[PDB]
Amino acid sequence: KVFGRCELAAAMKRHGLDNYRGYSLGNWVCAAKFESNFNTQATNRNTDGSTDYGILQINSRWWCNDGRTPGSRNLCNIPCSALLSSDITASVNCAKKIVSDGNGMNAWVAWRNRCKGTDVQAWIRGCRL
Ligand SMILES: CC(=O)N[C@@H]1[C@@H](O)[C@H](O)[C@@H](CO)O[C@@H]1O
Ligand SMILES: [Cl-]
Ligand SMILES: [Cl-]
Ligand SMILES: [Cl-]
Ligand SMILES: [Cl-]
Ligand SMILES: [Cl-]
Ligand code: NA
Repeated sequence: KVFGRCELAAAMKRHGLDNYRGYSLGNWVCAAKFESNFNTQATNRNTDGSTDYGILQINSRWWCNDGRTPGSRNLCNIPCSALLSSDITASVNCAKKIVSDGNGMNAWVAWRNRCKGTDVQAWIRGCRL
């Protein structure tokens, strides 16, 4: 599924990401955009042989099971295939575990590089939330 900007903000808000650990909705929408282009079906293979899955590009080394990342963890307790769903429940519940892991939203390099210190409120400007 490819989400509209306002469509994803409402879903993220509905699932309780707005000001989750001090991070406004704009941060999560900005991150979605640069990670996945709002495409729930986004996969990217990394040099290390782990793979990033879904709207927030969650990594198989630590967070999910794809059965082909040797010596990896499954800290979110999900098949990585569950992160590609049009229902964002699984991605959001895992994101919550990741942003609490000590480094906050720095866990998403695209966020550090493209959203951090930006007017991220621009991403929810106009939407009925
Ligand atoms: C929180 C999280 O899993 N983010 C992932 C990161 O782990 C991975 O290294 C990167 C790919 O370079 O994609 C995302 O940023
Ligand atoms: Cl957009
Ligand atoms: Cl915001
Ligand atoms: Cl594995
Ligand atoms: Cl949803
Ligand atoms: Cl933080
Ligand atoms: Na894994």
